[PDB]
Amino acid sequence: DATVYVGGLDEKVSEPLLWELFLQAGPVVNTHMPKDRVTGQHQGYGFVEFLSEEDADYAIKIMNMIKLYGKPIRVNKA
Amino acid sequence: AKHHPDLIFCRKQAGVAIGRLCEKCDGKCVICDSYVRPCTLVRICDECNYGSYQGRCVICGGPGVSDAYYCKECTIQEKDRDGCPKIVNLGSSKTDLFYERKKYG
Amino acid sequence: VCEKCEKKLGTVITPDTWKDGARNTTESGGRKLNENKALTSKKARFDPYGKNKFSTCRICKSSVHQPGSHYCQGCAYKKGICAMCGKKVLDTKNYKQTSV
Amino acid sequence: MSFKREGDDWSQLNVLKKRRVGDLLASYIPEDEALMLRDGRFACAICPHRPVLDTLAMLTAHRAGKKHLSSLQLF
Amino acid sequence: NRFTVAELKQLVARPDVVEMHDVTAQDPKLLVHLKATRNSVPVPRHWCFKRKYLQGKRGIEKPPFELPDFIKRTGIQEMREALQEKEEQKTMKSKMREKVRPKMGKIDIDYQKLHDAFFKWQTKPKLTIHGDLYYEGKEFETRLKKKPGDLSDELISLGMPVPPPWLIAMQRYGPPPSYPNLKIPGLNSPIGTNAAEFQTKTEEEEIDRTPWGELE
Amino acid sequence: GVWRNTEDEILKAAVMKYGKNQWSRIASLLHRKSAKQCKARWYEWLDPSIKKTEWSREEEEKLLHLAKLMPTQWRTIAPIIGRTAAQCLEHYEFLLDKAAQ
Ligand SMILES: [Zn+2]
Ligand SMILES: [Zn+2]
Ligand SMILES: [Zn+2]
Ligand SMILES: [Zn+2]
Ligand SMILES: [Zn+2]
Ligand SMILES: [Zn+2]
Repeated sequence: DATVYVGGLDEKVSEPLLWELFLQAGPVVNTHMPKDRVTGQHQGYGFVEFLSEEDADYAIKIMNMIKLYGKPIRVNKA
Repeated sequence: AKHHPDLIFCRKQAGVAIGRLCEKCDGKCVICDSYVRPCTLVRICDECNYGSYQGRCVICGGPGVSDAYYCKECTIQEKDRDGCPKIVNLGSSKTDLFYERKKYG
Repeated sequence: VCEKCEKKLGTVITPDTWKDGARNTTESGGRKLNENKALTSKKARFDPYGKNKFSTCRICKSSVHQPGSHYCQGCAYKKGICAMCGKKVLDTKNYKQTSV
Repeated sequence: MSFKREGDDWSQLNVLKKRRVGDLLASYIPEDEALMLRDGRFACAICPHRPVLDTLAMLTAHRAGKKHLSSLQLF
Repeated sequence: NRFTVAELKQLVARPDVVEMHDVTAQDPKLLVHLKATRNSVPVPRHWCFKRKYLQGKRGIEKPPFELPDFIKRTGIQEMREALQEKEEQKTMKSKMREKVRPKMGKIDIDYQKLHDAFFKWQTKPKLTIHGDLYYEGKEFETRLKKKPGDLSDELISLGMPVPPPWLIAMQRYGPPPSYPNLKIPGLNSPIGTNAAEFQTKTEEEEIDRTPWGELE
Repeated sequence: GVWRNTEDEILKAAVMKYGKNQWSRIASLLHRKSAKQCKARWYEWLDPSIKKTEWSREEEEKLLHLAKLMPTQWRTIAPIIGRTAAQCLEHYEFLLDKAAQ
């Protein structure tokens, strides 16, 4: 579960902000939030590697708490 | 010298003889070879001023024309306490230069 | 500079290779053993608080480059004088000094 | 030395020569292919391990070599 | 003849430091004792790497050096930039001709400004405490990782009066398993009684903060 | 004296820019090469029309026939075969060694 997939985001959101968003729940050890080079903008889906299982199990619940720019965010195991 | 890794210092127990430097070596430090800030006078061991050698250059061995000093940085690091700083072997560079000129000239 | 002002000159850190009449060799005494650089720092160098503050030429008002000089190089060359005291070191009646 | 030039500064002439060799050889290298480093050295941007070469003469001589050509056709 | 890692880890007073290769040591007990002593800095990590130190593809794209701010206050960079931008336009004829007829007073900054840059505006840079060894990726991995119960100003996005919106659900769903000892108000922390914050106020009243022996 | 790798690269690019009648301009780019050496290096070895391939059967037959015809005259022979005179020469010697066995 150490990693989660996160959908439905707005490009003003940032990886550093994202790390602080999910570390509100529990620390994101490895952050991945693609920067698309071609048009220089984000599609808004994320992958998160944690310390161990602990971060992963919480992950799905952490999704409900999240609400970026008046919108929700998908979090599921991976 | 610091530029020649194969040169070798005497390092015996230094005495009351003052080491000197030839015109070519005037104003430089015997250890680290610098031109600035002279701190202490160089003393050489008894054997190194034996006889005819009394008063030759410490660093190269030519007729000495002034006194040799250690610089300030070698004093602070106490490099001035290691022994007689007379160089006891000519090394590869000096020998090669001789044979090269002699071949040509 | 003139001959009495040469004690006010600064020295180069490395010793001169022509030893005679030098001011910075060990034998001359101007290169002294166990110098503390912090104590001799303000000697013959600019010090805005100290005694040698940034001066300008008395004639042209442009800044001199030597501590304790009252005349800039060009004005001292042209009038024939010592840059520090202003005594003349050259008789320039027959010399059309050229700044070029 | 103003009216007719006297002498020549061979060190600065050698600096100029290095610039002219650089301009000449650089005009035949497309801008993606070469990356210029902070110190003036050059890396090959084709080859996946980015070898870094000291002059543009060496970069051109590298681009002739067979390792570069094999790495080129994959890209 | 030699320890495996488990026996070594139990035999240390502190088993977090032991690595795969410490058992290969000629005296492994002393090695793990020294690795767990205070204030000693570890061996640089690239001792086992096959690639040479700092010779890595990311290091190709390093940007130029930037001057400090108190030096850019002098205007040296604009002057010398303009100067060398003229000097690439000149031919060898013109350069060798102004070397016989020079041009005075060109690039001069007044001395008082240069003195003030060094004796008034100097600022100490960011320094690093002992044991903080540089390694190759260091300046990119310097983001670090901010703990729950501590929020950033920007996380403004919530726009909520000051408790957390998520908590109204953490009490519902439970305390997260990943954190065994975490404490948040309303679940197991005072918004019992709430006298914890009063302690800090009373102590903060108690302290004198006047540094001894400073300049007047 | 002898031709390095990087010198050949400079020489090819400089001929591609300045053409084949300005060897004094091309000599200024190289170190310790004169104009005549630059020209000689180009026509001997660096010119693209020089063919550095293996010899066909036809090309060898013309070589042996023309070397019988006009002996030792390799500059006259060489454009008829379309190799460099030095190339023609060493390949002739190769075949003569081969026929000795
Ligand atoms: Zn000597
Ligand atoms: Zn020294
Ligand atoms: Zn001795
Ligand atoms: Zn003036
Ligand atoms: Zn005077
Ligand atoms: Zn390449």
